[PDB]
Amino acid sequence: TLMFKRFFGAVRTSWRDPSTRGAVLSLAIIVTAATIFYTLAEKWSVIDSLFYAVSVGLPMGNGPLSPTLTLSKIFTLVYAILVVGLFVTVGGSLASAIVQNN
Amino acid sequence: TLMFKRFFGAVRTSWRDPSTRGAVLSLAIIVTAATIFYTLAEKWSVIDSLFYAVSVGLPMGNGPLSPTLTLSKIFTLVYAILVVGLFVTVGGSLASAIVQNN
Amino acid sequence: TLMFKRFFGAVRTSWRDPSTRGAVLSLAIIVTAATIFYTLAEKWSVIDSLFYAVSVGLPMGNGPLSPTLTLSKIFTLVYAILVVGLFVTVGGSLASAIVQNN
Amino acid sequence: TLMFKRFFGAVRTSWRDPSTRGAVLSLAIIVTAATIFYTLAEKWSVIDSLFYAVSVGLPMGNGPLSPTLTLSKIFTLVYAILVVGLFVTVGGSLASAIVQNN
Ligand SMILES: CCCCCCCCCCO[C@@H]1O[C@H](CO)[C@@H](O[C@H]2O[C@H](CO)[C@@H](O)[C@H](O)[C@H]2O)[C@H](O)[C@H]1O
Ligand SMILES: CCCCCCCCCCO[C@@H]1O[C@H](CO)[C@@H](O[C@H]2O[C@H](CO)[C@@H](O)[C@H](O)[C@H]2O)[C@H](O)[C@H]1O
Ligand SMILES: [Ca+2]
Ligand SMILES: [Ca+2]
Ligand SMILES: [Ca+2]
Repeated sequence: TLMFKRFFGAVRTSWRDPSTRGAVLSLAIIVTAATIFYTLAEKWSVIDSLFYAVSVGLPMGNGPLSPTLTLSKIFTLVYAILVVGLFVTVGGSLASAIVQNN
Repeated sequence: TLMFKRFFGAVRTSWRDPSTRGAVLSLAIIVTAATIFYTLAEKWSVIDSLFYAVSVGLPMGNGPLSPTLTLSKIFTLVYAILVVGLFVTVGGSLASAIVQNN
Repeated sequence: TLMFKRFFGAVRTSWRDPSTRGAVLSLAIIVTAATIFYTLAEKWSVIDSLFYAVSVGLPMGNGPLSPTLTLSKIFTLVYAILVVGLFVTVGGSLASAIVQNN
Repeated sequence: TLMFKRFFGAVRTSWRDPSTRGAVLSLAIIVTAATIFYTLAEKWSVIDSLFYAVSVGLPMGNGPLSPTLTLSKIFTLVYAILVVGLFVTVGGSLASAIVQNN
């Protein structure tokens, strides 16, 4: 029941481009590296890993999932300061492009 | 006694419009779209279903509530990337409107 | 051992004022209301209430506490949208006032 | 495998300085002061104390951890109003800093 959101959302406002939305490329790489780490450090599934990844850089909220090891705990810190920005402007560009599509 | 807040709040300062507080229009569809999905897919009650919809762009904090299913995990990201922006400019506009209200 | 922060922070950086940090006054008033509601509605203690209040507009996070009543649930939803933007500007002005203190 | 984030990130793009990233200095001192507080009050392991301390500036989300003493509740509000904006301006400068590195 989400075909509306996926297609008329975070694939629709992507095909709307300047140059400082090369930040969505940066986010992809910090998000993917994070997902690769949480799967392997923390033993979680990919979807749970991509959930937690995104959860540390948006107001979303981690569910049960949170790190348990020092290595993942620190990584979350290092990652957390780097992604917080790439999310903030991707959310802003993406938000305007909703109101520009109305 | 929530009256003071609902009435001197999300209704009072909601009626200050430029052209760019049609973000509130964009938001209400997106919060609602999310709430239908959460009620139907996640099985939850309207209030709690809305409570999670509003939680993924705001520093409120989602309840015991977190998505348990994959679609509701996937969807929460796609929705969350888009709304986080829509929540912010609205939130600033309303706050802006409280200060020049006294 | 908070006597450091409270004097060298919360009562330090406020003693610096423009026009727009009348925003502190509105946030002050919003939070006190919110706390009274939670103490009265949600039965929680004055700090537990005051903690949740501040929880909902900044990223910090509420540990155990989440509203259990439909009435307090909506109160947080309405109160959430108002307070968040006031949190931004008071939190931003107050942080710049650290930087102009070093 | 955190090395790629640690070195190709939170030190690699940490060392792009204007005048206005003296906040990173200010961050170090206030994040440190909190961690020392959390280690001492909350009994917690320094890492977990540094996990909570950062959790409250960023969209991270504190693990199972939260202030359970009143003073640590009283401290966290005072410190969250101060440190949030510092995590914001550095969050963007480091964000801008990944994009400028393409
Ligand atoms: C006189 C005014 C003329 C300019 C009109 C306005 C166009 C501005 C271009 C901005 O950048 C564009 O956006 C995409 C990304 O930035 C590129 O897409 C694509 O670019 C390549 C084109 O093949 C593909 O390989 C890539 O996958 C994909 O990013 C595209 O090419 C590139 O130009
Ligand atoms: C009337 C005469 C006035 C004198 C002129 C004053 C302004 C000169 C600006 C020179 O630029 C500098 O370049 C460094 C490159 O980033 C900066 O970081 C430097 O400063 C750090 C602080 O010491 C060093 O530790 C680091 O090595 C180093 O990166 C430094 O802050 C910055 O000022
Ligand atoms: Ca959380
Ligand atoms: Ca939230
Ligand atoms: Ca957080």
